[PDB]
Amino acid sequence: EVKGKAPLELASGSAMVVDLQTNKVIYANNADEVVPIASITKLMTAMVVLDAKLPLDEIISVDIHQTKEMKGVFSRVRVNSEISRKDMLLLALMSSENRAAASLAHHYPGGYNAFINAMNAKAKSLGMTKTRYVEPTGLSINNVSTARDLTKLLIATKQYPLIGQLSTTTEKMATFREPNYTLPFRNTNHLVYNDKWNIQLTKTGFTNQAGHCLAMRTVIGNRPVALVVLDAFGKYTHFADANRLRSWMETGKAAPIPGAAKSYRQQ
Repeated sequence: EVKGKAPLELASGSAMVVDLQTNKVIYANNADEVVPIASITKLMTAMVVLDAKLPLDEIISVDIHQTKEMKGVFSRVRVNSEISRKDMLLLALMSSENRAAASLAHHYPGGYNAFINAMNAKAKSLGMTKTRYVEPTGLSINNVSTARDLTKLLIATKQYPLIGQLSTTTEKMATFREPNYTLPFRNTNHLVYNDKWNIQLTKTGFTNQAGHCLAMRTVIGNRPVALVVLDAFGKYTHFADANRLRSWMETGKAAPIPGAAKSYRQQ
């Protein structure tokens, strides 16, 4: 086992992997490039809700009128219908449900604008100096961060067990009222159904401008790690990069990335 690990090369534009028991960087590539993070915004939305210590069992209404980016966006979640704050957090984290994420910011002491301000105040308190939030869903391309800043956010999520628990929920039959209707929801990360993965927290995002993004807390062997991959050009490049990091940390062997991925990065 003296051989050692061969050079690791991911296909994603930016990436960072950190040991959560020492906060030491395992891998870093262009980790300071500002990029749109889309639905990874919902991790901050959940943190802001949990910091307010609002009752999770409270039944709240679907309200999205202050989120301009939600205008005209399709959702199976009906406006004015109601479900627990905990269920709205679950839908936002497991399924990236945009109306659920927006509704959480419309049921916050101090109002919607205060919620957005609290998102930015939390980023500042965590040293996320290149991060900016303008709305709670991630639909805005102006929700930006870096692989390093999202690593700081993943480290902070350790202090909020419910974020990781709801984000790794495999499926959920959600029951709403006003009026009554039930919706089936599944996790956006197929890796949660793979028994070869040990995931504590997972969140994905996608924009046409930067492509696929993935932030996860996972146990690889006997090492809890934070994994952030951003600007993944190819459709499953983010999941493939996670599998590359995992297989590499287990065997020390790295898989050569495809030409199309190699091209995008080199450009």
